[PDB]
Amino acid sequence: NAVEIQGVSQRYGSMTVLHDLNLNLGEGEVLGLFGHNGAGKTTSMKLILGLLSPSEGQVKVLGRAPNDPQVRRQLGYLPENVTFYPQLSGRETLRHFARLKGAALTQVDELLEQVGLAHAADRRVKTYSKGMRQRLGLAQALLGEPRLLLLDEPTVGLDPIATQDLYLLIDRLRQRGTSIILCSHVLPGVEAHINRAAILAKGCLQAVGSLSQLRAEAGLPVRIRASGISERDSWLQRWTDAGHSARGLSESSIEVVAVNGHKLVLLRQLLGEGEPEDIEIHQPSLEDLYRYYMERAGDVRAQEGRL
Amino acid sequence: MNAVEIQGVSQRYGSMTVLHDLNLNLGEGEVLGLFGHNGAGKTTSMKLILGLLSPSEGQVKVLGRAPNDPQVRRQLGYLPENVTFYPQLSGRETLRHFARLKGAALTQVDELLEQVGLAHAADRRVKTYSKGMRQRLGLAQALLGEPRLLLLDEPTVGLDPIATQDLYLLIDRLRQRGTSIILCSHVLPGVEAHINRAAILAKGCLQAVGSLSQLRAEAGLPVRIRASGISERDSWLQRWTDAGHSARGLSESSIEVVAVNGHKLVLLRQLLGEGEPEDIEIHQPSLEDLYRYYMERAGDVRAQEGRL
Amino acid sequence: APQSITTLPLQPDGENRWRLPAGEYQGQFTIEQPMQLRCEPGAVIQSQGQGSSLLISAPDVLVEGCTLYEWGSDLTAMDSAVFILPAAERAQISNNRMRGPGFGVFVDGTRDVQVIGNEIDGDAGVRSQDRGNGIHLFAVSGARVLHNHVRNARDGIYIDTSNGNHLEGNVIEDVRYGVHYMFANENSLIDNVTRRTRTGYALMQSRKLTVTGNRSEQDQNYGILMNYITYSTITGNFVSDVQRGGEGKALFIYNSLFNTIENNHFEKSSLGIHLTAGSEDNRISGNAFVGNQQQVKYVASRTQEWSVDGRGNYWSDYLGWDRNNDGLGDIAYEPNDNVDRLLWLYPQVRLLMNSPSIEVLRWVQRAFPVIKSPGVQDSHPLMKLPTEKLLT
Amino acid sequence: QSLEPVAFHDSDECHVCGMIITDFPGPKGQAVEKRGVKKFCSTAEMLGWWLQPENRLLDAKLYVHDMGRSVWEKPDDGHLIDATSAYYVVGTSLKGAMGASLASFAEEQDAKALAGMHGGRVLRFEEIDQALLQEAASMQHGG
Amino acid sequence: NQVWNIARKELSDGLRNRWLLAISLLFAVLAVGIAWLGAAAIPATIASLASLATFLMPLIALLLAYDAIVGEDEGGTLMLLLTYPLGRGQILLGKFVGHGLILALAVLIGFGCAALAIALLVEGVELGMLFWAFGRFMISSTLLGWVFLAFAYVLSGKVNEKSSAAGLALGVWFLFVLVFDLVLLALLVLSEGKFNPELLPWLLLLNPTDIYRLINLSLPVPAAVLWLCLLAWIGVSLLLAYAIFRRR
Amino acid sequence: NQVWNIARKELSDGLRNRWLLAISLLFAVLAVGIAWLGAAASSIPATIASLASLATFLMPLIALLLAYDAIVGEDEGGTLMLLLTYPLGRGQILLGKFVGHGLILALAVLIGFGCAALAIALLVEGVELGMLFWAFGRFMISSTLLGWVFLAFAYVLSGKVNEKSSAAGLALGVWFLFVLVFDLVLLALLVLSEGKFNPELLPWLLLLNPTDIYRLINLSGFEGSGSAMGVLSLGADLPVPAAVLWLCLLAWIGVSLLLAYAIFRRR
Ligand SMILES: [Cu+2]
Ligand SMILES: [Mg+2]
Ligand SMILES: [Zn+2]
Repeated sequence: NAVEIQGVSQRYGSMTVLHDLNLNLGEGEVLGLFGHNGAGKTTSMKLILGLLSPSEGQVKVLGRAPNDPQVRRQLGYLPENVTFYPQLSGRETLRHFARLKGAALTQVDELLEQVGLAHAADRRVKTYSKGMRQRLGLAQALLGEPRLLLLDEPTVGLDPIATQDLYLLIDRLRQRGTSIILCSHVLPGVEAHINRAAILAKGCLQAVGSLSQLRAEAGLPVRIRASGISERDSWLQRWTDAGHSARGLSESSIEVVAVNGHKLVLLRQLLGEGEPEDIEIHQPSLEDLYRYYMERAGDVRAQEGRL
Repeated sequence: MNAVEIQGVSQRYGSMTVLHDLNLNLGEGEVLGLFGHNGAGKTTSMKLILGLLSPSEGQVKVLGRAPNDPQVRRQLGYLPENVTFYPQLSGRETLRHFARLKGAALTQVDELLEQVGLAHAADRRVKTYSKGMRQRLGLAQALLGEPRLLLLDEPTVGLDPIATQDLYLLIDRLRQRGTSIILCSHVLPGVEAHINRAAILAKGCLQAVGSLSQLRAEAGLPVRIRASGISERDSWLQRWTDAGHSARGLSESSIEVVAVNGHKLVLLRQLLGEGEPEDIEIHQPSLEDLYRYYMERAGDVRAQEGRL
Repeated sequence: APQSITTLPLQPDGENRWRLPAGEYQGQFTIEQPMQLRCEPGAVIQSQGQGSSLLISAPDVLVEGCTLYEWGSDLTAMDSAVFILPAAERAQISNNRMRGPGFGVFVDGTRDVQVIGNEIDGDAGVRSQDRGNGIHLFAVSGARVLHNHVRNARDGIYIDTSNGNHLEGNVIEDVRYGVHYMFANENSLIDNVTRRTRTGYALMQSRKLTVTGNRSEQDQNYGILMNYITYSTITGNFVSDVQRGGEGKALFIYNSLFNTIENNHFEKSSLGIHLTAGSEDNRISGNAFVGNQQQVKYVASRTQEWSVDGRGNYWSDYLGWDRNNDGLGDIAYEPNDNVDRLLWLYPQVRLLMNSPSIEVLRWVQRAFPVIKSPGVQDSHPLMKLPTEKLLT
Repeated sequence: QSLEPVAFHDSDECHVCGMIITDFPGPKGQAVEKRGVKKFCSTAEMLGWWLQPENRLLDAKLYVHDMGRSVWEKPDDGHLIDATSAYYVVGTSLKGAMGASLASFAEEQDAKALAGMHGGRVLRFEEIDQALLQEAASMQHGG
Repeated sequence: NQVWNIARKELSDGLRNRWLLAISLLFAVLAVGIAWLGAAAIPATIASLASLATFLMPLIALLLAYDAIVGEDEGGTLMLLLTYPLGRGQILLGKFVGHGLILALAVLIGFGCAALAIALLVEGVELGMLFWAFGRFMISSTLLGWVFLAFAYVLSGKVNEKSSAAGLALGVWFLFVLVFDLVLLALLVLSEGKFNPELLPWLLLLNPTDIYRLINLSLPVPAAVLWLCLLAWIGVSLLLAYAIFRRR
Repeated sequence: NQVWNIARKELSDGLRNRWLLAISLLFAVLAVGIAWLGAAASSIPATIASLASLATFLMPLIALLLAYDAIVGEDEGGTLMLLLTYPLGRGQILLGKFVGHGLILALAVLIGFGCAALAIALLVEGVELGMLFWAFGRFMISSTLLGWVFLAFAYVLSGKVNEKSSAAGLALGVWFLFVLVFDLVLLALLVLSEGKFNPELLPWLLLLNPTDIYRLINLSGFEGSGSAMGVLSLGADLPVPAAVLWLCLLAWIGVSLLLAYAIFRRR
């Protein structure tokens, strides 16, 4: 139990911008915090880092207080956008953070080669791209064996080979036993790497659990499309007999929204008559699950192209 | 009729050719994705479509004309990445400034401020705007007039996940009307549900163009079939290994099969024949995995176990 | 050239005192006997335009109330109105009206002559090079010239090598020089008033003399010009509005070594005081430099203290304070910058005089005193006007 | 234009004392400036003007009279030598216009004639300074 | 015409600049505070006002337009504006009209309150000369500001970062206000018998702050050449700025 | 210690500021140029009052160029919120920046008045080297303290604002008010009242300006003339000794740094 948030309802200005979130996090899970209308996403983020005081509730990070110096050497925080110090170099920025966090100075030379920055080491940070600063910002987060990462959108401004390799670097640290929090807004793509999502909206933590549980606690249609063939006399009707609307949008894009309660007989309908080519069972993704829980609290569905 | 006909251009700066033998044909309603990594080819092609550069060894035919005609640029939206507007100006006055420049009617300003959802933060300064609020403003100038081509270079950076999905709902509403647009992004999941045909390009050249069904067919990539309790985990791990397919031995009551998806029509029938398919997920090789393949195809040796 | 006995004088008293009646006369006239002659106001002794009209060779002559008109103009033969010989000692020329193009009162070699209360209107058309002197005095010891009215002559009251004599209360109008002094050791002049003159007071090579209480109203280009005066005393003079025509200097001190310059009033001229480099280390304290566009012109780098006994001068542009309530100011006053002498040393800087860089250089001197050339400062300047009586 | 010593007129005022120049005996210096010629009533008044610091840097030719080739009461314009290469005598009893009497010569022997004839000392142009002009005028018109 | 449609932006964006409105307010108090302490205590006070407006009207012009080109490249709108139906000339000339009328208004609050403080605190100023000596003053103060506006477009188009644009705009303001005349004065004191005196009036034409003062002090040159040499400082440097802006 | 580990950054970040190294060489080439002009005029109480006037214009300038973006330049740069999740306090990342920028002013003025002394001992012959070292030892340990005053002023106006473009407006306002406006308001109060407003309160207004207390410390042994002082002529009427004038310079640090910590504590 790495992050033990219990009963916290943070109020400031008598506004109550957070209310009653009970967020226990295990020692190896990859939690995700996603916020829209609610300001809870940032306040709870702060609350774990120890730079905010929990009014009416207790925050226990790593079994201890969140602002203790003994746990702050074991934390790692990647903020949103950090243009660090434009006149310093790459090594001198990381040697500065190595002296503060108490890490050994031999880790700096093996983190500027672990992250792809040894070619751009000893070069000034004003001559860095946005992707190179996110690479450097991750490099101070892995400094001195952190048992709890806390990444606030680590994959912005980053080329797609490094983003896929970042989550492989994240997946090495899950096996090492370090709990990671991925606070993001780029929800398609992060759902393959998190273990448990935590969608919080209007302060109240709406839903928590794994991706298999969030699809179980929310009846959502699976978007099965069957290329090979769309064509129309029996493929419009052989699925609508039990209430599955075989709606298509192209030459063969019949996205039959099912109910996830008849997956044996519909695929036996699919493979028993008519030959298919490539079925794409598109499960309700983290984008679709997010808009269910958001709409279930306060949100009303926007119009056809109106946001 | 084609919006962008890049016909064999070759853009060079000095001795280096920063964009070599690019050959595109964007259709009348297609959503194309310019993805680039090592190369500045993505950036140079973006400039060539606009009137910013000139083809040193070819020609571009934007909307059947030269790319620098004023009749072309009145029907050409372009949202650039990381734009930050005039911060002492207001949100309504910025669009009223940009509507006068594009020749759009001033009665379209209050529609597009309402259309992108900026009515509450209109008549406020741009300095007190968020990152996603400026992306809504930068999108709103791209929809000015009746555009026939949009170059949305990274439209959903710093945007809310409702507004990200709402933006693509405005895209598929737009491409039904007939305005063929171009996505330029780096977050490859998210565009993959709406990209009509990818245009993955390497350092110099153009690696692959065609639909997502054509990239998965050309690049032989294995399907990621994951299951949970069909019949039994241990009784089904043996079958694909004798049939020559990888069955991954997960923790308990879950069958992960990495099959070669050419024979998977009848191979999934036996999976149906011994258990229920009630919780399976066959995953196609995604646009993230396809783009990683084309980097491997030309240069770009893969990083280690976990490195980058 | 007839004589005064050839006229018709009716004697009022038989002590050589005569009275000329009203009626015109003609020609030059000569006094050879000690006659205390008076005249009626209609005694128009009009000469024909040649010769000295009233030549005097006898001692103790009280010429009074005559009215002379239109004498000669040969200045080489000294065509005067009243010529007074060296043998005509202690002559009194009292309350007379003169109008003619030559010398008004030419005396030479005389002693204790008294030229009192006359009104001498000189000329109008001659180019102020042949008008003749108003009151010419040529090496006289003892003279007493008082309360005259000289108008439109050449160089006013000329004084040549005359030692001890007073010039008290006479009004001098529309001349080139007001009072001219040449080698007049131990002279004195009090309370004279000068109007519209091309130099108000010429002080040339005359030592040991007292210049006190004199006024110079609206003169041209030189208020008081002093050349080579030593051990003199300049106390209480009022010099006002010296316009250009020189650029206008209320006091021009040229090669004057030792002299006391106190209680003066230099008002509304273009230059308040011009101090040349040769005239240094003299007691200049207690004056009033009000309204001048530039107070001191001193083109040197030698320091020059301008306050004897701890009392300095009142300056109109003195932006200072006085904490302990005495009459003196607390901070010293430098009238000249370093950039105020670059304009004088190099006249091409006049094109650059309105530049901000020049205005920077005025501020850099007030902040960094190493670049301050040693100028014409005065410790303890005055706070109020000391010449409260000279404005009347 | 600096090559020409201009002649004197009767209507020529001094630059300093402002009075009429040709009413006086003695040599009369003048200064050609090439923007406007200014003249002086005596040579001691010219040398008093020359030693002022506005005119130390001023490029102007100085011309005085040659009293070795002229009568002392009425000097002709005529021969007018350069004042830098002259031989001024000082301390004589001669009556100049304003300052001390500085009779200018050009041959140093005629300057040596008048020095012994009155009790004076010949001296060159560079030896003239303002400590000497005020000293010599005090010995002439003092006591 | 889109040279005015982009000028209305620069009016609305320039008038909300807090850095500009602080200096333009400070210009208007000091133009009153010089006129208050220069008449009661008119060509004598218009010369002290000319030294004030030589300090601040280059400073007002460089505060407006040091980030005109490079401030839009960092803001990302410069790449956006070139894809509109707009030439590179119309962006520069439209910024020059928009920033030009700002300091054409900054002399109307600067000297509009200074000439009001002269026409109502002298009582006998002979105002027929006032509306011609200030009419020559307000016109010539805009043209001085329009030179340094065109100087600011030269340094904006050359640099690539906003931080070095302010480092060059400070360098242009130091060189053209108070280094060019100090190195004129310095040469004269060091060399006075070699430097030509006549040459220096002609050498005053290489400095638009110096030509600004010469048409407020009325001399070997006439008046009409100085107006056509001040306008030549606008027309060359705007043509120089357009040649630099076409090479981005 | 953590206060030194964050001082070692600012010592290595301020020395790469190209705007510092220009105007700290400007302080070196002017303190030689003033001392060279003070050597050719051989006077001494004018070359002390001119060097102290040079450090009145520049030691507030180097201090405000360093530290105007010390807190708000890290807050909007994102690296301040990261730094509080390190084992630090808010009191260590302020006192550490004060030590790091303070050693730059201790080195920027040891270069300036150090090379100014070598242009006196090697230029004007026969100066008292005991009196030269003592006067320039008093110049070094009192112009550093003036620099540390405006360093601590800059932490007040960096913690108060929330945008770095507005921090440069306040830092220019503090440099204009304390250096060349407060000496002129006191001048205009003395000119317009002709020194009769208050003959005893007015010398105590010099203590409300640390640039004026700085001029009063170095001009103790060299009174000399009065126009070299100007509005420092009230300093003869201040009854405080020289030791209190040191303590009022240290009190300008300690109140305006404790204010800088109390502002930063409620950031
Ligand atoms: Cu005379
Ligand atoms: Mg006093
Ligand atoms: Zn003369």
